[PDB]
Amino acid sequence: MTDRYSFSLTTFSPSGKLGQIDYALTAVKQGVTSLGIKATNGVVIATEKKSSSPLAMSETLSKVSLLTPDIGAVYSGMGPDYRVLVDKSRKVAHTSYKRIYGEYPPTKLLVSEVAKIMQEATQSGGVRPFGVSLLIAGHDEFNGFSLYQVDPSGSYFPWKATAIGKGSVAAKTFLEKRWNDELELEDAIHIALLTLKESVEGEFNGDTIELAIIGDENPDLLGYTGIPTDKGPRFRKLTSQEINDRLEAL
Amino acid sequence: DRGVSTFSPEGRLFQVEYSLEAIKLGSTAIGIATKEGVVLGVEKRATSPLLESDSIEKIVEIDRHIGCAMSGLTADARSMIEHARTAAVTHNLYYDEDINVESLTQSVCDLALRFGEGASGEERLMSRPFGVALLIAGHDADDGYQLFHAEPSGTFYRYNAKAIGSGSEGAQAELLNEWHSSLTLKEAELLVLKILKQVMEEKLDENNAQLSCITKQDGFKIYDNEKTAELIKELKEKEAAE
Amino acid sequence: AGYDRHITIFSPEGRLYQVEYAFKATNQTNINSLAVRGKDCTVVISQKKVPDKLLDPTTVSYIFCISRTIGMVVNGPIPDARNAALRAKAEAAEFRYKYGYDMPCDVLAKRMANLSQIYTQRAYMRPLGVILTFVSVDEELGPSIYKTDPAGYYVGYKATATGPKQQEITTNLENHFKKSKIDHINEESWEKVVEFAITHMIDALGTEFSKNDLEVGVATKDKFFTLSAENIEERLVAIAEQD
Amino acid sequence: FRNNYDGDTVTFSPTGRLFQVEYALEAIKQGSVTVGLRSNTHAVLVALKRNADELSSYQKKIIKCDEHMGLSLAGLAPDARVLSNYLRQQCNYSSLVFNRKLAVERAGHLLCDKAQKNTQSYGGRPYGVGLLIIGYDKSGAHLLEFQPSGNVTELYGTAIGARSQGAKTYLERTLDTFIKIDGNPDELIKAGVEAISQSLRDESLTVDNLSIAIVGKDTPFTIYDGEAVAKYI
Amino acid sequence: QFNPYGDNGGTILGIAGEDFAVLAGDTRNITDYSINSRYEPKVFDCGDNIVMSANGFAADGDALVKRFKNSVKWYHFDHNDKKLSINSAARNIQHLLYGKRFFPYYVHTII
Amino acid sequence: GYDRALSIFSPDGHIFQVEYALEAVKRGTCAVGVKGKNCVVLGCERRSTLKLQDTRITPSKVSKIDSHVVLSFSGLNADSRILIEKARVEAQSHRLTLEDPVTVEYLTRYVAGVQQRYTQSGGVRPFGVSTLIAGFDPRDDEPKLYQTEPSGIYSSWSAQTIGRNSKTVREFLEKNYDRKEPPATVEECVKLTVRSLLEVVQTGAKNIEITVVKPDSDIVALSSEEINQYVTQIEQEKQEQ
Amino acid sequence: MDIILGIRVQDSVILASSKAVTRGISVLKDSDDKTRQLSPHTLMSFAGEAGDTVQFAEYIQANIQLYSIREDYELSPQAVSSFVRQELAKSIRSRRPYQVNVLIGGYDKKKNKPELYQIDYLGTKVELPYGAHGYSGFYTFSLLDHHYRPDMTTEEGLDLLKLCVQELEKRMPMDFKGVIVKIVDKDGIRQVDDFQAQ
Amino acid sequence: GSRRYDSRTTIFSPEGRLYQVEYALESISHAGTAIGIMASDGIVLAAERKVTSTLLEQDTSTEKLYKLNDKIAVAVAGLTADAEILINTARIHAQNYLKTYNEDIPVEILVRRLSDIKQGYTQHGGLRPFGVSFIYAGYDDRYGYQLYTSNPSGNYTGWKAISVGANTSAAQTLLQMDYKDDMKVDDAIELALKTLSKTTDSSALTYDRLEFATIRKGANDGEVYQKIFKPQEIKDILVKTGIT
Amino acid sequence: GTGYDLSNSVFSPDGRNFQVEYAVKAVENGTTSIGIKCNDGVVFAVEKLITSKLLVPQKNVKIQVVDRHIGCVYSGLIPDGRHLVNRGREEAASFKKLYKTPIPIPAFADRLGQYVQAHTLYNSVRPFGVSTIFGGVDKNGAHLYMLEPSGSYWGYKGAATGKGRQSAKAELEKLVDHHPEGLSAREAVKQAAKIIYLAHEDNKEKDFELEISWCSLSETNGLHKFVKGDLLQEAIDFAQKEIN
Repeated sequence: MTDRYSFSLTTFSPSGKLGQIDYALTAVKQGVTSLGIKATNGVVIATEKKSSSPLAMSETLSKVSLLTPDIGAVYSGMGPDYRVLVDKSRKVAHTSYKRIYGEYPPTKLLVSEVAKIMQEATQSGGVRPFGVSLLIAGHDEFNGFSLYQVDPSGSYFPWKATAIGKGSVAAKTFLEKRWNDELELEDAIHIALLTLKESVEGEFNGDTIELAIIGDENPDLLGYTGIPTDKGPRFRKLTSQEINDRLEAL
Repeated sequence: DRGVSTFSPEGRLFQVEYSLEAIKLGSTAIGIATKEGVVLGVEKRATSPLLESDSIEKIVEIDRHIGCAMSGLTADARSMIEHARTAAVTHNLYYDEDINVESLTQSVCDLALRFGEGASGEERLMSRPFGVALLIAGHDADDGYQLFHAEPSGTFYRYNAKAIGSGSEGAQAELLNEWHSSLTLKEAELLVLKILKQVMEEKLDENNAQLSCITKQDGFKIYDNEKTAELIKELKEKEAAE
Repeated sequence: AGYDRHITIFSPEGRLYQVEYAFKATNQTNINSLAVRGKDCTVVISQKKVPDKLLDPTTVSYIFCISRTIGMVVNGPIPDARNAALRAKAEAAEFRYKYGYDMPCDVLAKRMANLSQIYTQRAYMRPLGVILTFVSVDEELGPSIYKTDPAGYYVGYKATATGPKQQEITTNLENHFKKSKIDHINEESWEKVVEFAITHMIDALGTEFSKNDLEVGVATKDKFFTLSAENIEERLVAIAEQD
Repeated sequence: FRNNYDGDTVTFSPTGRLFQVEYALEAIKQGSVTVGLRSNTHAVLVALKRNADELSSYQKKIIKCDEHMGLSLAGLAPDARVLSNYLRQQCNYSSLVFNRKLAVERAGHLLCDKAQKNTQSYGGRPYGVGLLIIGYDKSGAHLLEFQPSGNVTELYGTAIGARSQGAKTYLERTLDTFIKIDGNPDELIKAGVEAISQSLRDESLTVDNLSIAIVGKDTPFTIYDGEAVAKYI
Repeated sequence: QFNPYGDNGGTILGIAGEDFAVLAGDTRNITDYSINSRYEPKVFDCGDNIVMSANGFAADGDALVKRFKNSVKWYHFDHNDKKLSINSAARNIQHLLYGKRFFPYYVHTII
Repeated sequence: GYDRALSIFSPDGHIFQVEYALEAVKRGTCAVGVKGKNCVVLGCERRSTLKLQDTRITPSKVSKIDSHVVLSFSGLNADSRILIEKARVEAQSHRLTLEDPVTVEYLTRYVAGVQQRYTQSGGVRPFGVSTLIAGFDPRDDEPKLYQTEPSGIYSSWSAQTIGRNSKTVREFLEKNYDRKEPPATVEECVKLTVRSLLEVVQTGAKNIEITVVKPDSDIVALSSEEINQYVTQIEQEKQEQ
Repeated sequence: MDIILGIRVQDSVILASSKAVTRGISVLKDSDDKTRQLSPHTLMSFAGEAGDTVQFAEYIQANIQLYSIREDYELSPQAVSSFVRQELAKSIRSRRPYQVNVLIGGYDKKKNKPELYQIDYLGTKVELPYGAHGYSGFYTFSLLDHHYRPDMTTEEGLDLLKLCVQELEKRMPMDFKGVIVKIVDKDGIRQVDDFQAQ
Repeated sequence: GSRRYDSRTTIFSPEGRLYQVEYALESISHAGTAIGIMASDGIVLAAERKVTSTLLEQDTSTEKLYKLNDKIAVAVAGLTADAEILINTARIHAQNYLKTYNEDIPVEILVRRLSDIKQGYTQHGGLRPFGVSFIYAGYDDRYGYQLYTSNPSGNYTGWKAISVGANTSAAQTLLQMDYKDDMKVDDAIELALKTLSKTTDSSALTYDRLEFATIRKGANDGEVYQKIFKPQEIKDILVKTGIT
Repeated sequence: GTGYDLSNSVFSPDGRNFQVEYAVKAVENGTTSIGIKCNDGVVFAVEKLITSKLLVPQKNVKIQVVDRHIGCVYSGLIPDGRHLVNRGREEAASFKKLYKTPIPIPAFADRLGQYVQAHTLYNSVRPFGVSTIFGGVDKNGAHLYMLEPSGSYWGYKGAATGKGRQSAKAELEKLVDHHPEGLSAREAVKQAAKIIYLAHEDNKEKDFELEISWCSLSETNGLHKFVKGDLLQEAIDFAQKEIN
């Protein structure tokens, strides 16, 4: 027994490529399209709920996850890899920040934490890189709104808007046309829905699409009252109904 | 690839066999055991004239009653010598006496097969066998003078005389005819000095060759160059004598 | 290079063959199973095949009682199935000890899925060639069906099927629900749900069953149990007096 | 074939064989012959010692494990030292803790189990030596044959090593005869030397070449070499 | 609290003659004011012509003797049945005792 | 965790990883050391694959292990640092426990041991380095010069060289160094050293550095000029014929 | 405890340390030098528990010398003292703490000013014109508080110390067998072999 | 066993070279170019952002210039994620030194430590090396302004001017051509931009594709100041130097 | 491609684990052994090939007991068999120590099952070269089991493995049909003796020694005991008679 794989499984080829990272990226390419758009007063991340069977209950499988009350994530690639990455991210936000400073980490730092976790699966002994790319959107007092992308290599970069997965090239192009630095959150949501339509083959409604936003504080989602400085989470997943209402004005 | 402790289809351990090959490439070492002491000689074999010959140490002391010669990857012998010195000294501390030559040898040979990448038997942390054979000579009350050949295989044989290194097959054949149960220490000396000269590439002189012995009376001693040079002259004369 | 097919590292196409071949192993038993949700119960049917006459039929099962409330049916080799069952039980017991309440079906599923995801990423662990279908009547979610595969993937189902002739059972069930328009078998007694279950098993597989050709597990409020050859026979008789 | 399934003990060949184990067994055959036989009162070990040169000694092949037990080796000497040392500890343990002498049959089981561990895990190697264990315990005289595969068998007599088959057939023949050599060690030993010489070919057993050991009823396991074995040549 | 030690009484005497030596000891074993045995040997023959006795706390005295006898056994195993000279046995015992320098064998030993 | 046997024997009795370690030494810049009657000189050549360096800060080739002992080398630079550090640490430990600084042979035997050890430990490759160690034993005036190599073997030399084209320069030394009359002067010893390097440096005033070590921790490195002066006086020795 | 005194004058730091080593009923030595040179311009005096005292001093010495070789540079007095404070502050919470108090006197060649540091076994560090450990301060601080001047010459420092030692030899119950005095300045460390009657 | 899948990242080639190091260096040669130029009154670090988009947020971006200390910064060429791992440990080492000696860490000591860490992945552990090369720009009171460079092998050297990443040969030749010992920060800033400008594999050299930093000792103060230029600041200096 | 059969935990393209299958070959190459469940117990029997007249008769016992109520016999690599029983013994001691009651046969079976299944999860170990038939009496009845190198096991009415497993299985199936009411321990012992004799034909070349053991609520009080003396000979005869 005992993991005797104490050597790297990702190494440099004569060309200078890191095979496993490349292959991991290829896996990301085959994944369902997902995207994020930053507005002046919020951020929107969305993807398609590619139900693997009509007997499956798509709601019981969220591709859009809340990491902190002001940060959310979405991805393209291997779903199981994403799931564990979210668990690890939620925990690291606590262990490496909330338990030390008494507050949630700012988007760039949590992103940086996730990236580190991914970089290690690229060098540690006996493992393969994560087969996913994440798009993390959040907000924090001193940085405002932000959107980041994290790839299998562990690299991450800030975006105004971008897409990953299957039709990323097409979608990125369509986004470059409609994005400006004066978009309001609703505008971004609209643009997001349009972009996502071009990537969807079949049904396109609030039950096939998953979309969340980082926006104003939702005091109604706090669960308690009595502490002035606590106003509620900025992260909010839209409801099936809320999406359809916006699809009519498509 | 292949495990470092794998058996060949013939029932031998590759690494140990390949180890014996490196030993064949080492400088010659010879030992003769007589009822008057045991002689141990080696071929310095410096690689350049600028190399100070006396800094070549292929004959070392284990304890006052035990010394040894080495042949092969000499750097691999340091930890072996250390273990030996420690073993003999430790034995003295625990039993207020000298460690028997056989026991000291058996201790050294115990390190031998302690190699591998995780062999189920203890914690043999050593990547490869030693690449050097040793001639261990000494004296003790129970079995008098003794000569042992310790190999990286972990086995050690007792000999009346023995040669290891590049000129071993040749030198050993010589020893086969020259050795007899009544050799005197002086005879063994010349005899070792002679065989070395036959198998050595260079012309044997007191600078590229070194002698030593161990006697019950004075223990292990390494002959200084002046002492050997004379013994060399004495050999040339007895040879030219017929 | 060609070893990207022995351990779980990516292939130039971003694939994990070992996980794929593990999926292959799940059909090795040539057994089909299906699960459906009742109004307040959850049923799981699985073919039972005992070839050797020297075997004690009573000890041949692919259904397991994981906890007082959770049942699990396994599609795949028995040894890997039993390895998954033990782990699930240990996990279910510990959860109760640490958090003070019974582990929910979906959570147990996620936990097993994550453990699988790991064999998918660490090179020294091989995946288990099995598909796990968890069922129960969750105190918060109601009748529940959650299934996990060698890829570490999992999701909840209105109903589901697994095995060589999975596709046929699936389309059969899909059709029924397109028709009924509801996401469950609108029956008050689990007995009738078990009957619906077995009935569609037959229609889809085009085969008749005796009392020893099936294996049934039922999950109700605060309890999950498996039926006996006789409890089944009573079921087979009832469906007979309708056709 | 073989070449692809003999790189380590952790691999089964397509036919269910373990080549590394088999290659180990080969080391035994290349080892000098040794014989073992017992009556109802004694057990004897006769072993042919092999020498390197005519200037070298004849490597010892018999090891005493306790006052009532001992063995003979054929193959890698170092591995016999390890295994016999382990047998010495096990006998010692039985005495110190239970004030009981270790049963020869129990020793056999312990050797089998130690050898087996080295044939199922990555990294190790099988032991490359065969052993013949003799001893007198609470159930009389005993003789055991140990193979690196981990297989240990109790017999009336046997031999292992090069040309061992000679002595083995001789004993399988002389059976009814020596099994009754009770109360007469010298007769048992001579019968042992007669079985061992059935595997000679090269030379003839000499004084510094023959090695014998005996144990029994009122005889603590003792080893005879040289002059002491002269009266048997 | 638990006291790991006890006193079993007894007395032993060792005298060295010119070419002989004796080691004697009473055979009474006690605990406080009670006699545990009127005959419990305390001086032992340890092989190689060496007799020893560890008087004081019997459990410790027994362990020591038992440990030394086993030492003689291995001495033979490791040094080709060489005889353990009494001077060597002495140094050996010193190490056996000093090994428990911080939780001593509560005995006065004589060989 | 990683303990793969990287340095093992091959059928012909060789240990390729150690052998290849030597190849890395051949590739390194040349180094030479010659002992006079009252000093030891260490010369090293400076590469020129790239030139625009800051000589003040760029790591020098000759390192002090203690105040009376220096170490130069040929091979992987990154590897030499590991040895130098361990040697410097062992130098202080020795002074701390024996209350006396290390002899040159001792310090050398230490470095060599570390090297030998890396040739038969799992999970590690041998050092791609060879070293020249020189200095004066405490309270002694007799010069010492030793050399070590990947295998772990070591010995003393009257003069020796390592690195690329060491074959060439060694020849120069073998037919230019008389043990009967070693460079009786710091000056003539430094000259012989510069001469040996010129056989391979090909006009390199800024490509040749020298360090002089005298008894009692007296160690100093020459400046470009001081050296350049030696080169000049040497090119004339040739032209004047 | 022993006598450990230090005074920082205009261009040097002077350290005075008792020569007696008493073990119970007897004075085993009257020529003990309770100091270690850490680097050419830094000296450390020490007093405390029997064995710990020298072991600590030598341990510190080793580390500074190693740093000097590795960097071919001499750490500033302030740097060497922070290193030492940290070593003691670690020890204070270990299994068996070093019971040693030290005075570190050094001449900062970069700043061209002498510096005196006082650090007790807890890792308490302070920089002062003059300082001491143990009871010594109790008898001497009133004399130093009175006569001390920042511009004193080394000669004036030695006179002020002599005064301190005399007060100590008058009111202190123990015979510390005189002191060994050392000066640390821009030119290094030297010992005043003549204080037995200066 | 596992041996079968071990790439053996730490062995020698028959020529005595380290495969992995060599291949990692090859990887680095495709990374955006980074330049380091040391003047008499300061140091200049400039780097070219590899790959960019209209949507990439540049104000919040940093992929090549990192602050290690208040007196030391590095320019990165290679795997960003690998660089970040090393940068963080470099930052910790700096603080350990500070806490121990109560003095900022001398520039070389920090560089040698980071390089030693790299050297490790080269001799033991069986792991791939870091696909990173650093240009260190820092200041201390023993050597003043210093410029260093460290690569996957664990080797480091000092420079008056240097580059890492793509087209270093072209960049080095251009620098060795116009560099002068008595340069001034402003001069160096200009040289740096000109060098990148001629080695870019891109059309033009715009601000959105650059990162810039300078370590000067602001005359009106007496202390050292690091300045990581902001988008707009780069855009400005880009016009002034005549590249618009 | 190929090579899927060189490492132990590898799935071949068709979802198999070749090393486990090659392990089976080692089992089929072994001596035949069986087990028979009776109305209140179980009987075990095995073929012991007499390599030569030198083997002391009755001495080399093969059947092993676990705790005091369980019997185990196997075919294949004997040493692997012992290894498994040793674990079984620790497994049983542990269970009794915590729960007081001796371990139930079903529970004991899974203990052996999980352990064997475990040796098919890594390439650092080899599968077991034995199939094991074991069982005994517990709180509710008798139980017979057979465990394959894959870790697979089921409860049986009768079971056999090794060289003559087919003959044996054949004979066993006959008994199953001709005795729906249940065989008695006394009868099963004889029947067993026969089945070994018959199945010995697939190895009729070498002479052998018969070995039987049983655990019957009525005949042995639920304790595993070896069949010796009279009861043994009586069964040997019953066989020798129906072998002609």
